[PDB]
Amino acid sequence: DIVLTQSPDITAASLGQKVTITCSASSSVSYMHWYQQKSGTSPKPWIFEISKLASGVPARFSGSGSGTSYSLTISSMEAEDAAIYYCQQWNYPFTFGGGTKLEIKRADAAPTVSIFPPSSEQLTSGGASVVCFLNNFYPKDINVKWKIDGSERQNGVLNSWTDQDSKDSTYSMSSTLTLTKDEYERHNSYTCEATHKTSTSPIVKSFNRNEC
Amino acid sequence: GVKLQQSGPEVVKPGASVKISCKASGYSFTNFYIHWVKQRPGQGLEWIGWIFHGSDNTEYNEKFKDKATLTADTSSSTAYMQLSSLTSEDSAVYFCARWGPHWYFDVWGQGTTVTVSSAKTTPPSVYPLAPGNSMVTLGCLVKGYFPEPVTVTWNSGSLSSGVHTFPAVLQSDLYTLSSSVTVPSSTWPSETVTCNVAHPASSTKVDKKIAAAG
Repeated sequence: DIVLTQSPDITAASLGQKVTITCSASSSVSYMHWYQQKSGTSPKPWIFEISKLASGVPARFSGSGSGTSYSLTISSMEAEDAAIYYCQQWNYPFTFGGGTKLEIKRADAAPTVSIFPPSSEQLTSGGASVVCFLNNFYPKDINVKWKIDGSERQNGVLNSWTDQDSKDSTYSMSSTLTLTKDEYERHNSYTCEATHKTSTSPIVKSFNRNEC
Repeated sequence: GVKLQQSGPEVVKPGASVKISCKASGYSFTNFYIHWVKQRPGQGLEWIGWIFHGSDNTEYNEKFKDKATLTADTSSSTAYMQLSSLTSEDSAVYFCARWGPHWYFDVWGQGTTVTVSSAKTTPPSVYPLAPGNSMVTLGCLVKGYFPEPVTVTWNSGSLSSGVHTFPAVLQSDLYTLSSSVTVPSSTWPSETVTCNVAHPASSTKVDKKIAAAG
């Protein structure tokens, strides 16, 4: 029962920077393979038999190791290298490691916050959803807080996040508070608050059910 | 080149079974092994087993014996994987791969998505999302549909830069997602901005113009 543990779980590197990730085997193994997978695509062969580069893999990549510890290294980080990397046992049961996520580092960026009241169309049908977008920010870390008439709300809130935009390398996030027409009509002020490192003070956006 | 074509997306109810296919082209098929790999939503990779052109010259991950049955049709160079008595734990994308000459999974299929659910095919309700100021951000809420996926475009694709479409979330067994588009304030409401949402499974496509007011 060989277990493959990869480190680190997630890591970011600046362009031109050297990066190394590791895969540790609970027991000794003769060879290790590596694959690269990008959101929405199938895994692509990257390194095989510890140090051999698969077809379609740039020379900046290299692999090393033996026994219980192996590594994959990028001599100089490039945007297109942002992906998830999995190590794999070379023989039965062909077990994969849990993967390591490599992101491209970039200058910090505060999020652009937008809040949207429920559309008239949804209201006329008896429903009410409030949406907030926290767009193009950098360090994925961010916290969203909803406030209705000043009081904080924790439930009925669904969030979703995008991966690094291959253009600006930022992240985006949406938060949706779902309610019935009545739940929404009972209160007046709706606020979406974002707390990001790029700000000591949370970014606030709001609207009044009536007015706004 | 060496290619493996996998079957389309499947929606199957709990307890039912499904058979996925992986057709090989560009090679002697029977000269290499075909492996199958599973990947649950947002999780890692799992090896299921392999077949070496012999409907039962197979090898399985112990965990998958009793779940997956691998077969092959040399007359068409096709590998099949039948998954029985499906449960929600079986919802995942399944990939097939060839065990190349250098002995590593060298060519991969594009993956087949399997969704195990008793939910009914339902089109999304599409709602426009209107704002406020300089580079302006508009949105489109696509709520209560099943199954995945939906395709969202803005102005039929005229607006591609500044567009963000978020991954869907599942609630009450139905999916909901949103898409945002950012444009110069000099563009909207000056000009029309519309979101187009296509949902193949329900054969529906809707256009929702973003109008002023909130």
